[PDB]
Amino acid sequence: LYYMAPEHLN
Amino acid sequence: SMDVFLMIRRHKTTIFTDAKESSTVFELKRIVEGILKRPPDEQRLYKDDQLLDDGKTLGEAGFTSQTARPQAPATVGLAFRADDTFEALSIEPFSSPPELPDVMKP
Amino acid sequence: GSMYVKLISSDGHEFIVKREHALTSGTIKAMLSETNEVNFREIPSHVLSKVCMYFTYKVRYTNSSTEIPEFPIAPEIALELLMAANFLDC
Amino acid sequence: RPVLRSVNSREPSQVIFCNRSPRVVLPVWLNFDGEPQPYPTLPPGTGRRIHSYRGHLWLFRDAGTHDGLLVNQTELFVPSLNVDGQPIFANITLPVYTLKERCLQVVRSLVKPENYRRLDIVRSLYEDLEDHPNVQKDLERLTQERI
Repeated sequence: LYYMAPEHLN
Repeated sequence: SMDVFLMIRRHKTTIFTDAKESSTVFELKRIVEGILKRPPDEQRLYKDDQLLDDGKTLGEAGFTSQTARPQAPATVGLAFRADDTFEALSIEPFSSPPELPDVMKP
Repeated sequence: GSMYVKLISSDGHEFIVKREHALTSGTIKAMLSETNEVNFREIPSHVLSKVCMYFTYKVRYTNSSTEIPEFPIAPEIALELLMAANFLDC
Repeated sequence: RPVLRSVNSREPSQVIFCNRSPRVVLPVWLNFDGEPQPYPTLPPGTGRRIHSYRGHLWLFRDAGTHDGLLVNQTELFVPSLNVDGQPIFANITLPVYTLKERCLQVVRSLVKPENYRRLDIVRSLYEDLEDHPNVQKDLERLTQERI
């Protein structure tokens, strides 16, 4: 398991 | 951009229609003619109290995409000839809504 | 089956709208099967005019790639317009 | 495991949420278990860059009322491959609501729920008013449609 959720890192 | 949305109103009659900004008052009278069976030489069309010239475009007369929208169409007054003589422009107002309920006062 | 149809309000105002537009109401569409006028004894002119504006709005903006504007409803007419929309099924 | 859920692609997709509505927009991401997760809201006529991923699912709602909105003219948005490195647009708009649904929105905005039943309407419309639009019910409807 390695979950990457969307970021507002932008 | 091009289309203008109208209400053509006389007495207790209201016609909902569209036309192009580039089309003329006379062309609009032709549209009325097809619906109300009165020729253009027996109609006068108004913006407010101003009698519109047959050769003018609708955009020239103040109807534009911005001002004459589907959900808020612009009013064009209509008066008919009566054999010899044109009747005064008279548009009967719509009914009045009831007083707003207290539960709806913000 | 004419290009336009006449909807009459309870207070006697006549609204002439494109047939196609009027068919946005399932209720009006049923009533027209084949006649040309349709009488609405429960809907006053200040409501039925707005319903016709909605028909224009719906036909213009359904299936458009453009930005759609909000359909404006004044506080004073909301309740009656809601009842009408419910009766008209649109 | 729930049908409507993002897949863990690990494949980045640059997206721009563009709010082309008069509403404050709530972007809602369906996580890997199908659970809706809210992202910060977008004021009307503003846009925002997002780092999302291929095969993730999004839907969008009025932040204040949860009225449904459209994104690229549909209910759901799935970021695709960034072709030629160019970001993908999520254009959020009003649907053409039914006249009924629109009247319900306006009445809801003016009347506090405790008072809905003090309005002079028939029984069926009270129910209608009380049945607020709801992300969870929308997902169940979409799942049923997709079977």
